[PDB]
Amino acid sequence: MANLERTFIAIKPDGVQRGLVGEIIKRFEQKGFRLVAMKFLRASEEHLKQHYIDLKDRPFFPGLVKYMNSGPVVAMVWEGLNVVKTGRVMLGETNPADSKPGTIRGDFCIQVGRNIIHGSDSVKSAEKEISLWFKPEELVDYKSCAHDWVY
Amino acid sequence: MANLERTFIAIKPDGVQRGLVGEIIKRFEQKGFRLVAMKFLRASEEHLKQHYIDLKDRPFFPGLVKYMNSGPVVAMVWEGLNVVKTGRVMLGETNPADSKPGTIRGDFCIQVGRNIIHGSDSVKSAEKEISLWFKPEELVDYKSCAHDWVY
Amino acid sequence: MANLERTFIAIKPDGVQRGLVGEIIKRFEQKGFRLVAMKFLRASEEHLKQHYIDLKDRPFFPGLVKYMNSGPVVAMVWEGLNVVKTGRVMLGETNPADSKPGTIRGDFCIQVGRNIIHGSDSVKSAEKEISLWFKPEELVDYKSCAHDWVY
Amino acid sequence: MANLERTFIAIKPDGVQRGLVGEIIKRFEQKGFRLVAMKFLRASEEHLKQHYIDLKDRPFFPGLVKYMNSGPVVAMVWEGLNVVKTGRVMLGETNPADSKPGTIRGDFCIQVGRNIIHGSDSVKSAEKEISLWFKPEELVDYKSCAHDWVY
Amino acid sequence: MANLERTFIAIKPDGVQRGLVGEIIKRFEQKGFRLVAMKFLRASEEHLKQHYIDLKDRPFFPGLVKYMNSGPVVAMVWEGLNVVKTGRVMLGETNPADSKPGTIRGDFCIQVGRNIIHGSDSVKSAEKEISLWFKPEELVDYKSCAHDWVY
Amino acid sequence: MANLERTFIAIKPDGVQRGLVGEIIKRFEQKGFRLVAMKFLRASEEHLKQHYIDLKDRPFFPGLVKYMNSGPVVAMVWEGLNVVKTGRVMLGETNPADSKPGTIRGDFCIQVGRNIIHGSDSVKSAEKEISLWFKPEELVDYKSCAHDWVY
Repeated sequence: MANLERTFIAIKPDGVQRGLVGEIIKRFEQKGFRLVAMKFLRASEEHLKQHYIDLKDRPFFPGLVKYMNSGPVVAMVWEGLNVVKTGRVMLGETNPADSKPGTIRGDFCIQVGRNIIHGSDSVKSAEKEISLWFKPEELVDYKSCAHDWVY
Repeated sequence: MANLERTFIAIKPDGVQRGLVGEIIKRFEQKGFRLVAMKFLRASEEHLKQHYIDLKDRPFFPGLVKYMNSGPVVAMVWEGLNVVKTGRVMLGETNPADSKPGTIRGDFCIQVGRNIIHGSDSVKSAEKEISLWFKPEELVDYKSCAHDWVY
Repeated sequence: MANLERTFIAIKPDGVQRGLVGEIIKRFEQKGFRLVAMKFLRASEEHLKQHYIDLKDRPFFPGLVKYMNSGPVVAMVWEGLNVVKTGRVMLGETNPADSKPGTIRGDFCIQVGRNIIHGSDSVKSAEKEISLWFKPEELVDYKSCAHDWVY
Repeated sequence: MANLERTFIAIKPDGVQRGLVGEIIKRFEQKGFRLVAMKFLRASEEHLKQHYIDLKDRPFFPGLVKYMNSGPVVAMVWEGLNVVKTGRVMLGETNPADSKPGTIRGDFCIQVGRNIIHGSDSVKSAEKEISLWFKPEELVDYKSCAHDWVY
Repeated sequence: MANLERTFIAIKPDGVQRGLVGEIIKRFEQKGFRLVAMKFLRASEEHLKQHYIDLKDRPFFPGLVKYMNSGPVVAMVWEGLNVVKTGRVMLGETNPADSKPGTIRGDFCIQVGRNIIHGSDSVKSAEKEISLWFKPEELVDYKSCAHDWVY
Repeated sequence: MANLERTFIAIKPDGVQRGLVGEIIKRFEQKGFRLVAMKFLRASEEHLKQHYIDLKDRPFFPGLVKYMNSGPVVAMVWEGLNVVKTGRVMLGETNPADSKPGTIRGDFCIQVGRNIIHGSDSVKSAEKEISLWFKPEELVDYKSCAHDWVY
C-alpha cells in the first residue's frame, strides 16, 4: 501494494557494550531496508523521560531512565515497506524470554531489563520518536542501487 | 522412517542481483541436503510460461513471466528426507511479509513481488519442475561423505 | 525476577563429525549464557545406559547406546536465567522435522536419529545429568565481564 | 606500552550502497576497538573539499568531491592502542588491487575509485579529520566492559 | 583504468563434499565479481585430460584425472576488473601449506592433493578453460545493480 | 607427503571472557583439523608455572602466571598434517600488533598481554604441553567422515 514507511530503531547501552552494533545494522541491511539516519550519543535523562512519557507513571520509569543514560546508544531511522511491523518482528518480543531464535533479541539477549534494542511500536510512535531523536536535516534521502530488486 | 525425496529450488533474478546465491546454497548445505543438480541461466519467457501454466489464467501472469526473464536465475535440485516440505520451511512464507526471521525470505526480502527464491510446493510439482528445468543427465548421483551422520 | 539456572548441553557424535561444535558453542555465547564446564569424550555404553535409564525399556535403547558411543561427544554445562527452557528453544524440537529455521537442529539436521545435540528437559534432569557427566571440581565458577549488561 | 589513540574511519557512498556498514563496524568491534562517535550524513562538496585540501590540485580532486557527495557516508571515530596504524591494516591497501584477502577492501571491493572506506593515514591527520567531521560534544566517552580483557 | 576480465573458477570434488560451495560463491559475490555462468557436473576423465593437457606428461596426471572424476564439481565463470589475478589471490596459493589465512584455501584446506578449488592461472588459460567447460550460450549476460558502485 | 602431527591450542582467559571460543574452534574445524581432546578448566598457578618453565627467569613470569589463573581456559589438542606450523599461522603473530587480518589474533585482539590464545611453537613443545595438560585417556581417537576429502 500500500505504501512504504519509516521506523526508529535504537540500540541500547547493553547492545553497544556487548558489541552487537554491526550485527544489528547488518541484519536490517540484508533485509532490504534503508538507513535514513544514524547517530551515536548518550541520551540525557531529560531526553529519555520525553522518550518514555507514556511510562512516567510506571514503577520502573526512574530505573529505565537512569539505565538508558548509563551508556551511549545508536539511534537510527530505517525506511521500507512496513518497516515498523516487520522491524519489530526482526527484533523479537520485547521480553527476550519470548523472543524466538533467529531474531535479534532471541539470538543475543536474556532479560527484559537488558533487551539490547528498541523498535517503534507503531507508525504514530515512529514519527514521534524520529522527531524526538532526529533533526529533519539528519534524515538523508538517497536511493539504494538494489531498490528495484527489493520492490 | 518413510523415504527421502528431492525438490526444485530456484533463485530468482533479484536473489542473484542482490548477491544471495552463496547464502542460500550454504543454508541448504549446512542442513544436510545434497545438491543433485545446479545451473545458471536466464529462463526464456516461453520456458517460464510452462513453469507457470497453473497461473496462466491469473492477472499477474504476464508480469510474472516478464519478471523471471529480466535476469538470470540459479536452478537447483536438492535431495533429502522431506526436502520439499522442510525446504519450503527454510524458504519461509511465499509472502516475505509472513516469513519468519531465520528463514531465507524472512532474512533477505520484503515484498512478495521480489521474494528472491522459489521452492516446489509438493513432490508432484517437484518432479514436474525438475523435468521442465533439468535434463536427466544433469542430475548428478554421488554420496555425501557425512551421509551416515545425517541419516 | 526469579533465579538463574544451569543446564547440560551435549553435542552428539554426528554434531562433532559434521563440524558444528564452534557454531553450537558460539550460539550459546552470543545469547549471554556462560560456560560452566566443558569436556570432550567418547561416552562408554555403560555411562550412556545410565544417562538413558528412563528409556532402557524402549526398542531404540540398545541402538541409542551403540549410537552415542560411536563417536566422541562434547559435554557442557551452561548457566543463565532459565537456561534449561531457553536452551531447548535454541536447540529446536528434538525431532529435526519440527525444529524451526533459526534453531540449531532447524539449521543443521534432518533426522531424529541424527539430531546432533542434547539439552536437559528440566532442571531436575539437568542437575542429574550434570552430576552423571561432570565431577564437582570440573564446574568452573567465574564471572562474565558483561554480566551486568545481560542482567 | 606506549599510549592508546583515536582514528577517523569513514564508510564511503559505495560501501553504504552495497550494504557493508554492519560488516565494517562489526570488524572493528570484534578487534577490541571502541566506537567513540558515529554519524550518518551526505558530506557537502564544501566539507569534502576541506577534507581533501591536500589534494585540491590533483587531476581527480573535482571527481573525488562530486563522488563523495553522491551518497551518504558513515563517519566514525574509533579508539584503541594504535588505532590509526592497525585500523588502516584492517582496511587494506588504499588500492583494492593490493589489498590482501582478509581485509575490508581485500574482501569487499575491486577498484581504487570505489574503495568503500577511508582510514586516517596518521595521528596528525586523524585529529584533523576528527575535528573537521565531528563536534567535540559528539565524541562519547564510556568504558567498554571488556576493556581489562583487551588491555 | 585498463579493462575488465573473466575467469574460470572450479570447485573440486572435495570442496563440494565438504560443503564449501556456498562459502566460496559468497566470497566472490561480496567482492563485486559477477557470475557469468555456473554448472554442477562430474567431469569425465576424457574432459579432464583435456583440461590437464599441459600436465599429461607429469607423474601425478593419472591420479589427478581419477581424482577430479571421483565426484561432481561446480564450474563457474566470474567477470570483473582483473578477475584472474585477484581471483587467484582470493584462492590462495595452490599449495594450501602456503595459502595465507583469509583465503579460501588458507581457511578451508590442508593438503595440495585436496586443495578444494581451481582458478585460471592467466587470461589466456581462462579463455581456454571457459571454452572447454562452457558452451557459449551458457555465459549469461546481465548487469549487476551495484555495478556503478563497484566501478 | 611426510606425516600428520598434533598440537596444543589453549584459549586464554580473555578469549573465553570475550566469547571467542566458538569462533576459534569453528576455524580449526573448517580448516580440516580434528579435535583430539578438549577441556575447560582454571589452570592453577602451579600447573601454569610448569607450562611456563622456560620463562621462569623472565620479568613477566609472575604476572603471566597470575594472569592465566585469573579465569578459565579451554585446552585442546588438534590433529592434522603440520598442525603445529599451520595452527600458529592461523593464530597469527604472538604479538597482536603484527598479526595479520584474517588470523585469530589479527581479527580479535590488540595487546600482547591479552592475546586471547596459545599454540605450540614446535612438535617437541606440542607433545610436552599435551602431556602436561592432558591425560592420555583424554585424547580421543576417531575418524573424521571427510578425512579422505582433506587428505
